[PDB]
Amino acid sequence: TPCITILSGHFPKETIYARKTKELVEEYCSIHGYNFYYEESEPLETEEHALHFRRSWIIQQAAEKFPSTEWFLWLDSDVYVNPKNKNKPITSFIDLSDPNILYHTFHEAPWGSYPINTGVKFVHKDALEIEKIVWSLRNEAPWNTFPYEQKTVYEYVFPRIPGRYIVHDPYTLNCIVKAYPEHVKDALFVHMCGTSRAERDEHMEMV
Ligand SMILES: O=c1ccn([C@@H]2O[C@H](COP(=O)(O)OP(=O)(O)O)[C@@H](O)[C@H]2O)c(=O)[nH]1
Ligand SMILES: [Mn+2]
Repeated sequence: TPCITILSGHFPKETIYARKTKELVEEYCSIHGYNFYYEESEPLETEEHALHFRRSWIIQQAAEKFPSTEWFLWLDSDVYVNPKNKNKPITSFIDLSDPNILYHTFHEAPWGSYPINTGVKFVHKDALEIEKIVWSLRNEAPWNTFPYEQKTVYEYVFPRIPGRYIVHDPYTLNCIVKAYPEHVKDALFVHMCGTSRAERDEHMEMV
């Protein structure tokens, strides 16, 4: 059972729904003994592409706070822990036993517009330096175009690490609410992907 550090972050901080997912994630980490890293630093770069790339920088903050981590888990600020599954461990939903694997990722077919969705991303500690390269690419075309870091993992990173990544079904660990409404109830991680700040606020009030 590996050492897991869950990390997240959101600019601006005082956004309501981001505070609400954070607490559900913090509670989740305390139940299972996972480390929780939440970025508190305001970003030097506030442009959309830069905020989307920021996860590649926060993982390094997480790495320095929690050096013993085996797997870093990025969850978007609009991803929360399903309260019905909050007492279930991540290792009940995914097999993290193949030592050759650097990334566990998730697809969003047939409803999504990209082959992977990096709103929930598992990064092995040995891929830390790769993530540093992903961050260093934030201002270069084409990687500074939508969909940014997600495109950079799929189109830059994955071709350079053949056989060292896995794309899983998203049903329990990256369950997009609008696309898989029927799975939401048995998901661990539920993603309010591609909705507005007010829409996400309202949804989190309901949870
Ligand atoms: O206004 C924003 C939007 C983006 N993000 C960061 O970028 C990630 C992805 O944003 P979002 O979930 O809105 O993208 P989507 O899933 O909707 O494509 C979030 O976890 C945030 O850390 C942010 O800090 N502020
Ligand atoms: Mn998201």
